[PDB]
Amino acid sequence: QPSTANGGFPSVVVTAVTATTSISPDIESTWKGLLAGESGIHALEDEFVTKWDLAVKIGGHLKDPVDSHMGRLDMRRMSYVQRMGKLLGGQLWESAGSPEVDPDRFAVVVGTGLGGAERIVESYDLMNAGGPRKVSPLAVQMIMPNGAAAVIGLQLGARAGVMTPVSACSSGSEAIAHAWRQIVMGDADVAVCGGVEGPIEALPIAAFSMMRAMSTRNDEPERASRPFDKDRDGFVFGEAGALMLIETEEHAKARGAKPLARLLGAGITSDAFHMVAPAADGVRAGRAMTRSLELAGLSPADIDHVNAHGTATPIGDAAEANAIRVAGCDQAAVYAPKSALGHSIGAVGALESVLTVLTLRDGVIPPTLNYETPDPEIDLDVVAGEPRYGDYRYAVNNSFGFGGHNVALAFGRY
Amino acid sequence: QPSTANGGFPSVVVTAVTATTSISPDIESTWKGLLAGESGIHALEDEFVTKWDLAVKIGGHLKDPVDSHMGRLDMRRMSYVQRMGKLLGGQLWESAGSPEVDPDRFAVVVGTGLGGAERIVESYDLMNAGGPRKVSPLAVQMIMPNGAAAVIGLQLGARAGVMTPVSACSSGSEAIAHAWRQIVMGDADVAVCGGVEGPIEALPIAAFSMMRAMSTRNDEPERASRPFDKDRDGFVFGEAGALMLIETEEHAKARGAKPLARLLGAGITSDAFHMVAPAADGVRAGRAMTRSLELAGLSPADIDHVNAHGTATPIGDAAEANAIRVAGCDQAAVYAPKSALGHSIGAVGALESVLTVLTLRDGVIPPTLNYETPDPEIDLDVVAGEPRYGDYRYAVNNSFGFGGHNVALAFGRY
Ligand SMILES: [Cl-]
Ligand SMILES: [Cl-]
Ligand code: NA
Ligand code: NA
Repeated sequence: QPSTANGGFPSVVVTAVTATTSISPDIESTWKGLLAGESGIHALEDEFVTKWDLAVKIGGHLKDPVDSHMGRLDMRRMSYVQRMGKLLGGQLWESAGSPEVDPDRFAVVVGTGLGGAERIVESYDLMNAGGPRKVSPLAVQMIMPNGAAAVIGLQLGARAGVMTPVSACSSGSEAIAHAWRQIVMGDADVAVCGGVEGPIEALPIAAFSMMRAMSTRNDEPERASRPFDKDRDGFVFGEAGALMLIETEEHAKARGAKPLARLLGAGITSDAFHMVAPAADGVRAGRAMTRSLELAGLSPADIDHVNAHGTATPIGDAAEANAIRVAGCDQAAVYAPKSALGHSIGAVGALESVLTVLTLRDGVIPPTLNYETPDPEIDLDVVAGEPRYGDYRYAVNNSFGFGGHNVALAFGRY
Repeated sequence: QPSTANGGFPSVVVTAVTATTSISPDIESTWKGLLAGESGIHALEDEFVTKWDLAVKIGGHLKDPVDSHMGRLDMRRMSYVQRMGKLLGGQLWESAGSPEVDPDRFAVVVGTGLGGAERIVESYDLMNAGGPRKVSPLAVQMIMPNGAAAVIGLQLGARAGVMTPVSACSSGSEAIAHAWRQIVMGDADVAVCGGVEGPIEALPIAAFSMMRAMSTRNDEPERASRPFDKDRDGFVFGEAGALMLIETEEHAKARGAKPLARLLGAGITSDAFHMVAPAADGVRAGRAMTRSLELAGLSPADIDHVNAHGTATPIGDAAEANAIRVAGCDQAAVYAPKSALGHSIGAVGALESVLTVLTLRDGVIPPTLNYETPDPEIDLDVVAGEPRYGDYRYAVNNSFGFGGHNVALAFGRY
């Protein structure tokens, strides 16, 4: 049985990371802000909040809007997530030293949750005004959900596959999983992978608010997202996009790249329980964690840290606590970054994978914000109050998305 | 180096197939119709054709509309592709003998190209009339593009992963590729996989017509789709959805299932050349074919049959001819089923994978319709005139989708 530990899979390392968040456009500044206890969540100033008198009046827009970096041409021929992908793809490649890699061994896997939905809705209009020949001959390349991965693959020259997984909140983690598979099966030696997602808008707020999935603690926006806290009342949206560069350790060594961490294994399972709610028993979600350990060659006792999915919904956090127990990982130090960064559906698993890498690199876990009253049904070791410095050797990042899509990624310190 | 031939990968067999097409809701009736030279392509009677005076006035609607099988409840809580997935998923399971499988070893991978786009556009309206609290609390489960795979996984009880790849015309083939990977890596023993796509509508016709990608031979609808013919003038839309059941040969034998064919290997590459046009040299597309042979343990000389992507665009067919040469497969007997069934983006690679299986099972390739004048730049052995009966031992199904996403699937006779 091949595993990373027994050499049956090639060693795969993370060599570069990039992200834009509600705290900062600079991932190292986001990290410093997280360690300092900062929140990206604020009162929403968007006109659509007062227009609709939305029950949710809080969220985290990007600190640095993507389109402040976009000229008129890009604004007209790319969807938002394509522009985000172009921005992050170029930043990542620069952070990696702009390496010259073999295109035929270079893959791109970028997930999204909702996708380029704004250009589809926009293409109807204009046609209803000027007919079919009005429709921008660029419409096809802006409307389909693989558009962001396609842009990045074309931008960076990836000819070993350009893939887009769609699994709601787990899309960005699942993308990293498939990139890892593409390398360990021998199809690629290097891959850009992660997730992108559109900005906070009225329709997603209304759709998820109508499920009672979202916090309405509008008076104290920074205190609203309370993963695993007894007083939690749902998730908060916080915008993000994130990409990482992974490659075989041999490929990194050959080009002088310094690894930030090891990507050791990935598990993908499904609840087949409900179209939006997670299974209360946490069993299939825990088994995604177990599968990542099997492929890494690790035991539950090796796992020092879990970067929780931790959305702060009542049922979601309870399910994940059961999952962590099922996987034998309930002695791990737990961080719930959505406490500070909010939920970004298709991007957030990639963002949290980057955070897991930084936790292993720096030996420190930021505090879970607003964790003030342990929930009795949640008996987890949640890092809180101030950063916990620790000898974290191995970690699992969880992403358990709406629909029961479970992705767990196993990382190790380099 | 593991291969299927050397036992490094477990043997994987196709045990059941289902499809709905412009010829028939019954895959075996579609097959008989193809062999008889039937076309699913007709004059479009939709009001939107005359409303917009579209340049394209032809296409193939499903012979049996999905919603003729859908009650009021399903019509209101599922997107079209979710309803198609539910219909095909139930038909497939019945054709397989309704087996009781281990949920924890059962995966679902279903691709789509455009997805549940109609429910997103629909959710804006109603909110603009009655506000956020009007928005159907079922909106979330109807709007995201993983919705069809989620429905099928919940319907059939798949707990070893529920995945949705998005790669335009290659999505349905890529789904089968990822399902094969999920089994040969040990994550599942059985998987339902394929692709689904919405019906012919005005906006897709206008978007692809504006690229000059579509035939306008409106006077003779059945003669319009002419893959590899000198007089071809673009593709024709033909609706479809298709799923197959794959499982380890040991799993099939244990439950008494009779395999229809073997799924031996899958290659996924990318052109990184252009956002919609394929690379003229066919090199990366050919390498997807080569990769499928490497993983199967086959040589180009083993390939008796290629089920071409064959859209009938001028540049697409020329690129694919180069790809088949690059892969060393230009002595294979070539079929282009879009000649009779048209193009169904996210579903069509799955449909053509089913057809490849039937070709191997029955030792016969249907005629490529409208192939009357070989193109000098296309020197391929295209089956035409009447079905060619032959000793087909191994075959490759190609899907080379817009954006340069190349998927090749290697199948063998059982
Ligand atoms: Cl602590
Ligand atoms: Cl012939
Ligand atoms: Na996480
Ligand atoms: Na084909």
